[PDB]
Amino acid sequence: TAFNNGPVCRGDAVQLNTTTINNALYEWYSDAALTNLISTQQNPTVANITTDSTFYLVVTVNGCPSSAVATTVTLHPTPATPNIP
Amino acid sequence: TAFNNGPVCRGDAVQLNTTTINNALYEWYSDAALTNLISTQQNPTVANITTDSTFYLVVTVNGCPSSAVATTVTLHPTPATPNIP
Repeated sequence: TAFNNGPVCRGDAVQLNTTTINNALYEWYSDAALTNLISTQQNPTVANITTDSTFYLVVTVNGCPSSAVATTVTLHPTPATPNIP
Repeated sequence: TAFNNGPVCRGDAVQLNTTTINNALYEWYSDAALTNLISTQQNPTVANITTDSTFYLVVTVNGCPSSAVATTVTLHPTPATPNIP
């Protein structure tokens, strides 16, 4: 399974998280097609999330890769322009 | 078994806790039906507890899941409006 941090500010970074499995290989992808690898860390951080986006996790254990797990990173609604004289 | 932190302020977060079991899988759910998974960490933190709420823990060891354990997070009674001239 995979989890994100809560909704993120437009210029901030999101730490992605998953379950620790002994001697597992983790692969995080930027796309459903699983062609663009971002990271192999268990808990990678993805910078500059300026839009809602998804990440896909594949975990390989014993030489047997899992299906991909999608997570969605939400962006926090932009605050209103302040009131000045 | 599962434990919470003490009563929490309305906008704060609560760390939930359980017993360490070697190579156990932990699953925390937001509901009794066990359909909405929140986290797989041993000691996850749940943000924005604005109301009394419960969490359910299921632990799987040796491929054998436990029954769910409920915990209740209490919210600290809101302080009174200050006295001003």
